[PDB]
Amino acid sequence: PKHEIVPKEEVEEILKRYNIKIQQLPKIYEDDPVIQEIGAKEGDVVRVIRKSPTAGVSIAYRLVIKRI
Repeated sequence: PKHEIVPKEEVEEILKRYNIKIQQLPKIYEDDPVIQEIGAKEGDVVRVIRKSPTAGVSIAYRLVIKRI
């Protein structure tokens, strides 16, 4: 699996620890108090791939963007 994100220094484990997925939503606003704690803002993209045979395979990618 893999995970590819820019601000992975921290956004990698957050968007990937939840479940290396994002499916729920491969998009996030830079107004999040979470990304602010890391300093990610803006238009950053995050990739998260998981494979599991067991589960399946899944590939997702988040993308923090300001909003507006």
